[PDB]
Amino acid sequence: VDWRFFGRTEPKEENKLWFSDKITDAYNMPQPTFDFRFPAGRTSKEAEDMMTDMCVMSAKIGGFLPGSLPQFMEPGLVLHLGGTHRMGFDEKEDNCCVNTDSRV
Amino acid sequence: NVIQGQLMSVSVPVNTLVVDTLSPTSWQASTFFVRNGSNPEQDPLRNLSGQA
Amino acid sequence: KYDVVIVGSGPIGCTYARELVGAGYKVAMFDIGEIDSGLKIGAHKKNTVEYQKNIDKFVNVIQGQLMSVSVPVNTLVVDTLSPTSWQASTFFVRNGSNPEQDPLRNLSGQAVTRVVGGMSTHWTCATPRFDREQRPLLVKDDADADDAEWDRLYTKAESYFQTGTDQFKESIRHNLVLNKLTEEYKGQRDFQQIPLAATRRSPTFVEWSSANTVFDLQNRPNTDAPEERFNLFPAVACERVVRNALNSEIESLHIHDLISGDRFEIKADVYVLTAGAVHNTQLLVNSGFGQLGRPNPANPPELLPSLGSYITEQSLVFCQTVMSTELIDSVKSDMTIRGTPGELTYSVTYTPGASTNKHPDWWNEKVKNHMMQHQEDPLPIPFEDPEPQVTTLFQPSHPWHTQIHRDAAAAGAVQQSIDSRLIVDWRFFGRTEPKEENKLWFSDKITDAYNMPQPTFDFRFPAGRTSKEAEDMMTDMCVMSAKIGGFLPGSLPQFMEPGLVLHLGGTHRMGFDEKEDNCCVNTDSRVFGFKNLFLGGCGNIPTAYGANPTLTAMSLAIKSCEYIKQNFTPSPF
Amino acid sequence: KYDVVIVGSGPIGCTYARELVGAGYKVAMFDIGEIDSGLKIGAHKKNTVEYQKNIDKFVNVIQGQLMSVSVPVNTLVVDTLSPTSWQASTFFVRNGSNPEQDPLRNLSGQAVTRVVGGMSTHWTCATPRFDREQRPLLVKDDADADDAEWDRLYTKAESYFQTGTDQFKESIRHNLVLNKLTEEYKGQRDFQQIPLAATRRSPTFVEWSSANTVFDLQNRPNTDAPEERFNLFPAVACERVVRNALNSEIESLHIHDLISGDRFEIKADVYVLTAGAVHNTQLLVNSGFGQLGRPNPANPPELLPSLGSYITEQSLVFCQTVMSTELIDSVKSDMTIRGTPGELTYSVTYTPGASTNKHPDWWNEKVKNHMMQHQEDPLPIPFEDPEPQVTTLFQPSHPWHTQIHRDAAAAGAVQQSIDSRLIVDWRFFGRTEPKEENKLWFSDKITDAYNMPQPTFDFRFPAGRTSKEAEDMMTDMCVMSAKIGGFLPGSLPQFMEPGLVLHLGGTHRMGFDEKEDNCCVNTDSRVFGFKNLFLGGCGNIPTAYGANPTLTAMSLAIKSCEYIKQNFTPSPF
Ligand SMILES: *Cc1cc2c(cc1C)nc1c(=O)[nH]c(=O)nc-1n2C[C@H](O)[C@H](O)[C@H](O)COP(=O)(O)OP(=O)(O)OC[C@H]1O[C@@H](n2cnc3c(N)ncnc32)[C@H](O)[C@@H]1O
Ligand SMILES: *Cc1cc2c(cc1C)nc1c(=O)[nH]c(=O)nc-1n2C[C@H](O)[C@H](O)[C@H](O)COP(=O)(O)OP(=O)(O)OC[C@H]1O[C@@H](n2cnc3c(N)ncnc32)[C@H](O)[C@@H]1O
Repeated sequence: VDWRFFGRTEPKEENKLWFSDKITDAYNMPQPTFDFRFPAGRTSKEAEDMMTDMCVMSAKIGGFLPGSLPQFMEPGLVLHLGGTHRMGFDEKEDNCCVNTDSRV
Repeated sequence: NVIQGQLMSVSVPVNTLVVDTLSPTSWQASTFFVRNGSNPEQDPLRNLSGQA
Repeated sequence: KYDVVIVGSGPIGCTYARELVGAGYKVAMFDIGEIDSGLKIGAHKKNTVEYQKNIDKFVNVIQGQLMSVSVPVNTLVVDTLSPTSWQASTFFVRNGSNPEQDPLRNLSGQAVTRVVGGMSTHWTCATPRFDREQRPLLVKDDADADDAEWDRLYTKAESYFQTGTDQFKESIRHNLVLNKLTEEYKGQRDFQQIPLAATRRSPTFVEWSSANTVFDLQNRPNTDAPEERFNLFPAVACERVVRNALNSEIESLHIHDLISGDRFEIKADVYVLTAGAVHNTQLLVNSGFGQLGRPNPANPPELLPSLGSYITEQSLVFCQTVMSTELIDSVKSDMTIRGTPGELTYSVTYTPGASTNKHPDWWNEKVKNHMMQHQEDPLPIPFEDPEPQVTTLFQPSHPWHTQIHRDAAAAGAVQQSIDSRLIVDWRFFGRTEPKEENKLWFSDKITDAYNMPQPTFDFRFPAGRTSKEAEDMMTDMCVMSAKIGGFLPGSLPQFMEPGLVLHLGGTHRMGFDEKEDNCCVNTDSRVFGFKNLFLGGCGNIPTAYGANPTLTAMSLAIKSCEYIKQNFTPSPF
Repeated sequence: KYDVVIVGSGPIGCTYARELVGAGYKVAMFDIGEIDSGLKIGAHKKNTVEYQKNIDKFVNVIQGQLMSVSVPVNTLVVDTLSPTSWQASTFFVRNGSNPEQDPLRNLSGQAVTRVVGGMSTHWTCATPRFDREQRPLLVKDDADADDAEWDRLYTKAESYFQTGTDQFKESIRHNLVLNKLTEEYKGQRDFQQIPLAATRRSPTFVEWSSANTVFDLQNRPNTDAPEERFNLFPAVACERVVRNALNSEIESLHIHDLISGDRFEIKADVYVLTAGAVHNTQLLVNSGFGQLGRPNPANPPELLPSLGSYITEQSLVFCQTVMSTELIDSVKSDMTIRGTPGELTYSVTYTPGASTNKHPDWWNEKVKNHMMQHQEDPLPIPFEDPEPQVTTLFQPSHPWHTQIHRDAAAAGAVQQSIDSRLIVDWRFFGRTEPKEENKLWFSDKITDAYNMPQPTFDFRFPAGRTSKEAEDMMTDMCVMSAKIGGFLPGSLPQFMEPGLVLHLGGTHRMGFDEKEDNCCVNTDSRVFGFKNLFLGGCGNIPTAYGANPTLTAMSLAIKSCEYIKQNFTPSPF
């Protein structure tokens, strides 16, 4: 049986997806680039709480299967990225790019 | 296998692995230059390497 | 001809050597293995200036003298040889594998060490006591008598090893982890330093204890003990003790000199086997005792039935952490920082003795200096800083032994890659119920490198409380380690190959009564029926224990030694 | 105060000791490492019954004492760490890596050994000679003269190391491989036993020679040598040779007693540095010879400019073959097999003395006995057959050394899956053009473990002849090896880490003239200008060599000793 536990991340201004003004990707568009680290504090705490939980919970069904021991996966492999064009009521006060109608 | 067939990495840092068992007749750079499409803007340590 | 002969030069054989040579006896000791630890015969091999400046590298010395006990026939399919290369059509016996061994009922990690000093020339030196729940009874119906007797043996045994609990008290890492775990378990669990057979010599040199510490193995008489009589004969494989037809006595020891090739017959008043848990059994089996061969409850043996049964070995989970960010910031929580590193104006200052400091003056002076003299270093922990040696001892609300420390590990790719100082090791040791069906037997057909019957194991972890405990233990390591840092990628929570831990017990087990406690030696460690045959080692422990056994095996050997000094007379000088 | 002091107790350290101690001198000898080998000091660690029965376990001991010379700053990305763990934002200098090191012009494999006896406590013992083309001239313009000198000096080295070529004549596998190869190369190529520094004792024990063979390292006078005077002081890091102002003489050796911690000045008449290619170079640079620091041509040193330059290390290709079916069948060609093995009708016979037999009676008697006594086993090679030690020596048309044999085997499944009798090792050793641009230098700010300037490599294999030859060498190993059998997976033809071969030379090289021959010692091994300072070891060898250097270093050492004897009186006893 597979266990996957999916933590949550505090949206933080300092974490960015930007594009290079000189580098280009395969389809000739500006190259995406990451400045991301998991926010210290609640996200970091929760994420390690999450691991210990997977170990507490999983133990009830059985022992780990070697070659698949409790681990953290590559950042981003989960493919659950969000907030890159985020939503709010007010652009300015809620720091966002679309409204709850999804309009820019 | 099919999944990995269509997960093309978003940002790959410039590789700095040391292969030093190459034959002396083979070409070797003196630098880790930008190659096989890695993104020289990428900080290998504040990446989302998995993002695809 | 001798008074006493010891087979084996481990810490335990030496325990007998020290008491008997000291008491006045004429003692011969044999070891199948040779002197190679340099001039201090049998000393701990980690006690060179090099290995203490290159700890990483010692793993290899340990790897190189762990010869596997029983290796099952390999059935890995290599289907990529060249068509011109020879290949058989069957998985036949090869490269010394053991055909008797069910690969799935094995203790594949089990290994043995044949070099003068034994395994004590490479051990981690953890020498804890067993609490009442892991201990065998030495007095019946008198738990205070039984407490006194053990407190007394263990205090004597600690002396012999130089066991101590404060050799690491000035490690910044040790205290950081020790303290954090104390805060965390706040009146639920007690933490203290691993007790350690070791004497600190300098801030950067520990002199680890060994068989050498217990007895210097130097032939006697000499200048320093000219009225003592002792001889260590290395490179001598002892093959067999010889019984009388009565089975009341041992008459002689048959040995095999591996330098000459020749065999001999040594005589002694007393015979003491300390050749190890695996090999004490072998010898005996090879000398009439117990059954030879695939065991057979149809035809059961007349001598020591229980020998090689109720064997125990510990479950071991293991994993490494990378110290948390919070914990690392805390190390330097007393410092005022101005400027930025590597500048002429960069300052790191603390105020000595300030009531609002969180660390003693000594710890801060180390931090401050290191930050000032190595401004290119992003960490507040000094370089030459000894490693943690943190334990929370087995209790029945957490029935396992724990080691939060650093021990010879072969750091791989992510592990020269993560800064040593961030790394901590976690080792939890489960206790195994002794069960009759768990066996160490010996082939009537196959044979080891020394033409002795081949060891074959028939072991599985008891279902029930040994197994429920084992997993509750893996889980506990996860819950607890999660307080110092996350897992070190490459060293994730895992069970280690069975026997790898090397704490096998009960192969020749102690008890008050032979049949009632299904055992092989009484509480003087003397074999039932025999008037002069004694046995030392972890194989004597009959109980379920998680803590490291050697101190307890010593303790029992001292007691056996008392019996010896009280029933046998030294021949005279 | 002594007549001679020796830095280093390796085999060349010990050549100098042997010669001078028995020539009446009073010799003091220091080594950084400790006595690490049992009661014969400097002895080979592989000479114990345990190892000769468990030879595979020995690879571990080697790695235990190969401490890497220069490790670049690691830049591996571990990005699966828990978010609570500490992570730097940089790849800072950590776990001792050398931030001067270019990871791409390194000798990553280069390592060193600190133990009394040096790398001779673990070495494979190949002691061949160099032909004219790998050989420095001892005499110019008289080839015959030169050959006379080298033969005389080589023969003495062979004497000291107990070199021979007979120890392996009665191995089947040896003979299988050597005969097949001779057949094939039809007089293009001589095949023979690797000359090996060792004496056999039983069919199953060899005494591998070492520093200890050359010289037994006991303090003197002793009973057997009451007239000789010699002292060995381990745990001492020699640090500095003190220069006169004239740069004509050394006035002392500054030493660091690692046990006490205290430092000392030791005075002598003759100073001999035998501390290894790397550390002979390191001590002299720490002593004001050569140039401390990143090398700087706009400021070239005036003392020993060529020191640390022209460094040669050998390219090394490796693989392992699983012997061909054809060759297993050939082993048993004289036998007349009937029945099916294991059944009662089954028989193997041979006609002894028969002139049509392909093998002798000893061979066939082993193959018969093995096959009748072990019907269960499918190969005709007996169980403890000695292993092959085949070589074809360096020649103009094939300018590399070749060893086809068995050394240090670290078993990774497909090498325990295959029966070890089938497995043969190939190692082919290329030669390198000495080139000024290839350097060993020392950092003026970084320090190593024993507090000395950090060595650093600027090495790449010269393009041109070395590069061409090195890849020719690979293809040759593939052509040659195919004749005995296909590669064994997990051991495919490869180039090894630069420097792992540990055949470094030219770091303190030899010539007739310092200037014109760009060198630091003369053919007496004396440092140019200095009256009483000699260097021993591969550092001396200036030329491009493929074969194993030790026996040539010892040759030069013996030559140097003779200068000494001709020019310095032993003090009176
Ligand atoms: C391997 C190891 C050991 C170990 C440890 C970590 C490692 C990697 N950490 C431990 C810890 O920190 N604290 C502790 O309590 N123990 C730990 N250990 C285990 C410990 O070293 C052993 O339990 C202890 O050494 C046992 O002592 P004992 O003296 O009873 O047995 P031995 O050390 O195995 O030595 C016995 C020897 O006698 C020999 N022998 C074998 N066969 C023969 C025959 N036929 N004839 C004569 N001698 C024989 C050996 O060669 C040997 O040295
Ligand atoms: C590692 C290895 C060696 C090797 C080989 C097998 C392996 C795994 N196979 C060989 C073989 O088939 N034949 C061959 O010719 N060589 C083989 N080698 C290498 C061989 O060991 C070396 O070529 C040779 O042993 C070098 O000997 P040398 O006499 O030049 O010195 P050394 O062995 O390196 O030891 C000298 C020592 O001096 C010490 N030392 C170093 N620095 C200091 C300072 N500062 N002060 C005091 N002593 C110092 C050492 O500790 C040391 O032991």
